[PDB]
Amino acid sequence: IHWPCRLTIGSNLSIRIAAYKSILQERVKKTWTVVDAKTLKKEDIQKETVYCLNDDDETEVLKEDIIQGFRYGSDIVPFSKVDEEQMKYKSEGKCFSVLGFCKSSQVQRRFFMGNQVLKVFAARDDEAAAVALSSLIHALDDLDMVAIVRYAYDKRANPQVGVAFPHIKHNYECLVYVQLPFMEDLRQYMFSSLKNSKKYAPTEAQLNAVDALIDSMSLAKKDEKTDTLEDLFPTTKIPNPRFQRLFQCLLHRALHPREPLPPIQQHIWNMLNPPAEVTTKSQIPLSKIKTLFPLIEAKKKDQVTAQEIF
Amino acid sequence: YSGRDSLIFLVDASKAMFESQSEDELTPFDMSIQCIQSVYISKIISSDRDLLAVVFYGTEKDKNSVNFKNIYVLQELDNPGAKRILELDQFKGQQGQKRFQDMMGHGSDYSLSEVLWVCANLFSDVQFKMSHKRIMLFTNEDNPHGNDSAKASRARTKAGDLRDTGIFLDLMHLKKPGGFDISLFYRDIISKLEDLLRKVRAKETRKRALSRLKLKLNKDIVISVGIYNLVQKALKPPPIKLYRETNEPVKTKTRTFNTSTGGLLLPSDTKRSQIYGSRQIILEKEETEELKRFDDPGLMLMGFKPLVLLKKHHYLRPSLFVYPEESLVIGSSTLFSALLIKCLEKEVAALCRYTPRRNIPPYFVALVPQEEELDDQKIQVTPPGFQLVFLPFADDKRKMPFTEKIMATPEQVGKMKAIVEKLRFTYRSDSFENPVLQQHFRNLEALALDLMEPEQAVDLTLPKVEAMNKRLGSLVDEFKELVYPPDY
Amino acid sequence: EWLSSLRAHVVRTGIGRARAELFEKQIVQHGGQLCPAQGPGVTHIVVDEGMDYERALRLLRLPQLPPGAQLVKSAWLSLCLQERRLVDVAGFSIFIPS
Amino acid sequence: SFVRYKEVYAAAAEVLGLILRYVMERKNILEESLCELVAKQLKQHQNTMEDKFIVCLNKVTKSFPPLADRFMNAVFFLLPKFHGVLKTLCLEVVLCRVEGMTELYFQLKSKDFVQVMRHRDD
Amino acid sequence: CPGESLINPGFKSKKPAGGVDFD
Amino acid sequence: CSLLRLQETLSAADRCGAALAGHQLIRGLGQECVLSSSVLALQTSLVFSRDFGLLVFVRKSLNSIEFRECREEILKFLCIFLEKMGQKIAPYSVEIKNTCTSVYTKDRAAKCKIPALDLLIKLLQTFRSSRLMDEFKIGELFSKFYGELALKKKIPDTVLEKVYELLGLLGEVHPSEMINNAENLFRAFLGELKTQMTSAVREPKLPVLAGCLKGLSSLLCNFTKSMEEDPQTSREIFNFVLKAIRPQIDLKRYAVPSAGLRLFALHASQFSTCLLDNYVSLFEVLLKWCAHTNVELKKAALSALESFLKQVSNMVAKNAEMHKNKLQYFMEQFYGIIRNVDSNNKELSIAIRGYGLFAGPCKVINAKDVDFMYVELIQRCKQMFLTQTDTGDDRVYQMPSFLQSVASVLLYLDTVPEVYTPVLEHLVVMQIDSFPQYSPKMQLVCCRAIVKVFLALAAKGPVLRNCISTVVHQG
DNA sequence: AATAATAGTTTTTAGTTTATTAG
DNA sequence: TAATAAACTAAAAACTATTATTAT
Repeated sequence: IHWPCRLTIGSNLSIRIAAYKSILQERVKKTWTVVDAKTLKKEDIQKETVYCLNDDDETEVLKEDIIQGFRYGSDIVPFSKVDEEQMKYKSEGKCFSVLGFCKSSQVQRRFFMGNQVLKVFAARDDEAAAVALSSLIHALDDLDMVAIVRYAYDKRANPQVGVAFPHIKHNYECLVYVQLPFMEDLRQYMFSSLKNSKKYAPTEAQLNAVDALIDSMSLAKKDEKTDTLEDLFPTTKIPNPRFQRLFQCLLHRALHPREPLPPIQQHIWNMLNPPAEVTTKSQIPLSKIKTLFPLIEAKKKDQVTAQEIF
Repeated sequence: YSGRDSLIFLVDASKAMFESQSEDELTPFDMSIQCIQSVYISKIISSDRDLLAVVFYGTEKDKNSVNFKNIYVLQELDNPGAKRILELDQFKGQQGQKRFQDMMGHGSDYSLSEVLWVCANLFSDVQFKMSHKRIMLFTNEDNPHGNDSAKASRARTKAGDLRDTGIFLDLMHLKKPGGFDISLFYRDIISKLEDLLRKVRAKETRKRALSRLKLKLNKDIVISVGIYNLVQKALKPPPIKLYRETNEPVKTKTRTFNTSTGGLLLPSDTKRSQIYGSRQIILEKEETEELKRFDDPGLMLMGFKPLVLLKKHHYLRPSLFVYPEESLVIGSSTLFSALLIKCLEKEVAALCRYTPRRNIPPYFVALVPQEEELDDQKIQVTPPGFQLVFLPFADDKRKMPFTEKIMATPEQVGKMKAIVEKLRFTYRSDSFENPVLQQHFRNLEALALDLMEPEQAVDLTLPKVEAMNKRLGSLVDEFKELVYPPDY
Repeated sequence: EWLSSLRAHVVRTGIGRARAELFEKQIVQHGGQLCPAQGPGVTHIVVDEGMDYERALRLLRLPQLPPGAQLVKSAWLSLCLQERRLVDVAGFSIFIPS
Repeated sequence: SFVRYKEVYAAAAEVLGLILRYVMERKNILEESLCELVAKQLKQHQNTMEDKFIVCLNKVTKSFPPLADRFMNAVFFLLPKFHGVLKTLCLEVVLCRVEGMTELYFQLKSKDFVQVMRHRDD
Repeated sequence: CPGESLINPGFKSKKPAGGVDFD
Repeated sequence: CSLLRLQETLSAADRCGAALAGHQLIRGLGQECVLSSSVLALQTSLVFSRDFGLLVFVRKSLNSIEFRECREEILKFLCIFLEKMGQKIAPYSVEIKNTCTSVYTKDRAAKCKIPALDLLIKLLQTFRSSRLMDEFKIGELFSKFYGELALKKKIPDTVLEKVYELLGLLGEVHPSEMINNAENLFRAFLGELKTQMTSAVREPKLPVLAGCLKGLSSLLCNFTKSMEEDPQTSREIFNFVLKAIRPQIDLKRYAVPSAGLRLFALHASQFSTCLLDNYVSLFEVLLKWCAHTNVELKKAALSALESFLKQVSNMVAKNAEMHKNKLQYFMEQFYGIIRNVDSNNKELSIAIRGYGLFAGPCKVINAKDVDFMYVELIQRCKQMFLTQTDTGDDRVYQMPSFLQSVASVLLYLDTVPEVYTPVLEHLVVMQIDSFPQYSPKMQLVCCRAIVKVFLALAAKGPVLRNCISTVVHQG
């Protein structure tokens, strides 16, 4: 979708732009709706509640005789969102306020929040914007820069920070975007040192056999002398198996519901297996590892009780 | 293991803190009061489960249960509530100080053995495991003089006893900060007061450790790791329910109603469907739940994939920190010490099928060895372990038109290189809190004591670059070699 | 179209909002005479199912229900509604211990 | 130091108790280094190995009262933390080393011993 | 060990905010 | 009384009991209920409870961890009063109904704990307590129980689905109010039996719901669905899929299959035309369930096979020309385990039970055949007991089996060798000697056996009176 | 009348409404 | 403006509390 705006640096720089939500997980398109079981319509679908009062004597109380209190230490402070709307945080929205520029060596994938990518490009009637954009992405690539941009989508939206970088190539100079965290978006547990664990150090024979596994491992192979790494199982071309499973199962009900819906089908699993040569060549390293490393297990698993009488 | 933290604060009463420190500035009493507002706010915004009691000594009156002389308590071991903050805050300044002194005591001598006595007896009453315990002090005495050397010696013995017990002593200069004028002989019995004052806000911590995950690398070998959620948003305090004036929550009889009977939908009477074309395709919540069964909760390892082949263009959910462990299968961390030692073939990512919950489909994930960046000050930066990035599916894409339309002139790259080189940021991660969440906090403390609003500020997300431009030089405008302005 | 014989009164509270309004709508559609449960002229005082005669006294703020009426579940009435007939009131009376 | 099963520390507790008859030797005395060695090996945790340490002090201090010279403060600190037989173990450890201190009643009044001793336990 | 938060030992004493820096 | 003064001191500080009065309240009540574990003080206890009825509310009738612990502890000790030690509950009965219905207003009747549990086993006692008085009590509670299950997330961790056991009742007056609910009730019960019966690789938890629905059905299935409905086949096949190829968890002798089998014993009639269904597999699964080491499973298997055997005798008598495979399977499986030495002290007894009840069909097959099997039974019984010097024989627990079998065969036999007429008397006047060593439950079983052998022998003229006169004299 | 399964509040999580940018 | 931040209801599991149920 096209989303226009104007990025700002200071109080003097303003460039009309256009943003596009690009990397977005597709979810259920027909969210399942509820009907009656003996008529199969919304003739019996309604609601009955007014959120009766929690008391020693539960009194049927109106939805307007009641306060949205708030957990405050060891109590529930009375409050209504009418109070928020008059002294809540007031976000501006539709803004790309660039706060600063840091070293590209300072930002890490560990410091990425969000789920998606936003492509942003200059708006039309602005060719100077386009030439300046290409030149500035050249400059940023030269100088190893990453921008801090406090961004707010609209009056509805809060400050949503993030950074977008140009995928400089012969193909599109798109802006791969990632949301950035705050300190409330991070925690830091304690993790003891492990390479120093005398009780749990890997023996050199086990290490060499693990290297044998890794060599027998091959998913992103390298056979092209043109410096091309070839992967034989990409993830960007396999959509949610929810969709395929739902379609395959639905087929029966759409045609004849009485008998059970089709299983997930061996072909679906065939799209989820790597080259068997890799597993075969790893088996000898796999066997030597499973002989060189001792394991113990405890079982707390579940069993199906819808069970065939034969 | 969770534990707790018991904190108790003692103030003498000898007018050495009721005094204004011979200055218009805050009294030692007043600065301690502001310190205790800071502590109470910090405890409330953080885990408020810790109990805090109020006890004063060196006083004319006695209300400690033991009733030893010159000991006057006010608060029991309780989580700091709003009423606690109000009742301690009603006694500050000159008028609050004098009313407190006439209701508590204007000042008397100290009996160290008695106070250590009562503190041991009181701390006996804890009914829970105690992860930490500390006593902070703020007093002006350099060394015990008024008490006889007998009391000093027996207090030293009890101080050694309590130090061996686990409790420790903390103190700050009062007569003059810096140099050394306090604890010349407390050096034996054993700024920073600003840190005890209001410095850190919106705090929270977690002492948990996520469950043991079972590596299903193959059918033969399944190993034990400890997953760890290391990044997630801090949330909005819940709108727990209440009433206009009786101030009392509501229950719910929320259930969907049916036109047939005065009753509600029966679990049978409610029945799932969906409009596909000319069909109300008919199912149940049970069938939809049964549909989503693929395989067991865990990671069903497809296999390693050389991380030398990797991309940054794709982005998904924030990563998850997996860690080596030996919980229920032996030899786990023995082989876990491996794969972190080589960056030529052991940095290789692991393309893996990962089901996090029972009855969940497999989700594609990749492994990154996060070497314990154990900070030089020992602060194990990027702790030893694994950074796990969840991998995309074929629906993480909405197509984009090509934008490779221009590769501009070197004059523009030179001028904007000059522009951007004058700004670089050390990338302080903690440099911007949540202004929205902190503003909600401020609304809460406005409704707390009497304020329309106590603090009216942003968490510095506002653009200071209106002054950076002149700091960088207004040349950004004269480095517009652009004939037509984009914003018109 | 048979609630006309019932000079009924469906309670707004307790009796679910949608359930209640549907019950008055069915009463007026069936020609049922709606009249308050505070005085005479009532053929049936219909109130909430789980609440007893003492709760009738307390909710109605009365020591006794006005005369001439009978107390019964709305579940029976809904059954009659669905079936488009009328069934006896026995086996569905709201419980009156006083 | 084995701490997973009752015997592997209760037995050592009772044997140290019986050996403390006189001083490391049920007859004579020339050395006490093992005494402070035991002191630190008990003081290792006293909080994770605590109930095991509670039964350890139980079965050691009965015959040598001076063993409990260094644990009154702890056992008072643990009295409210006790709810069952741990109370009895504390009672007997304060039984053995009833002397060596002149004031032991005010400690009880500060424990508010009145509610402690209204109980029905014979 | 030093560098741990005074309120919660075992978690780090985090320095407060400093904003964005211009080099 | 003394307890009245103890509570008055307790209730003096039972006004707010924030923490300290709260600690003394909880500790005092816990110690009192622990120590009071033990006649002629019953009047004191009842007057205390009459003055304790208000005390149920001197502790605040609202959720607070202290007054909560109060209510759980006092109710847990109330579980000790489970037998009908109170003869006139009526007064306190309705009183404690009000008190508990007040306590259900608390979270899961006490801060998500066993207050509902303890109360409902008390309700089981009330059902056992003056069922005749239990005619208006069930006349005023069903609506609330249906109301909870008519709300979302009524599955607290405390195992509540024994409320299922509460829903039905045969000791009630059976008013039409829940009789007209029974259909939707059973629909919901079968729905949840399907949810548990559903794969349960994700939802196997609460197997207690199945057993409590069995207790429900035992407590209320007087309504006939033998073949008036098809869903009788449905419930039969759900039970069959649960049992036949079972999950491998029920290896620890759980009482849920015991409850199911005793339910089948008391409610086999509703399963008709499915008793004949799955003719053999039911037999080997019955052998499996009875062969297990639990006493509950064994006794439930005995009762279940009793009901199964009486009903299959009925159907095979109705169709002698049919079930030829069934009857030959019966005789072969009993002949194999009589000719085999006894390996469980039961297979001989089970087989002779099968012989005993398989006389009428054998009579219409051949009268000399029932005479032959009867004389074989008498021969075997004298061989093991009468020819035995009565010194090391412990088959006296099978005296109910011998008597029930001989009673059935005499009911289905008219021609008898009179040489056994003296034999039998030396049975009775000797088997009376071993009555006390029998356990009281199977002492009552022996009483049933002796009365029905009487009714078996009470089928003649002179021989009748001779038998009674001689046996009563000698005994 | 000895251990050995589980239990059971607390804490995120995520497919549902909910208002406000939407053929 | 007929989707979309942002919320928002439901919702397993996690980290503990325990707890019994075969251990004399």
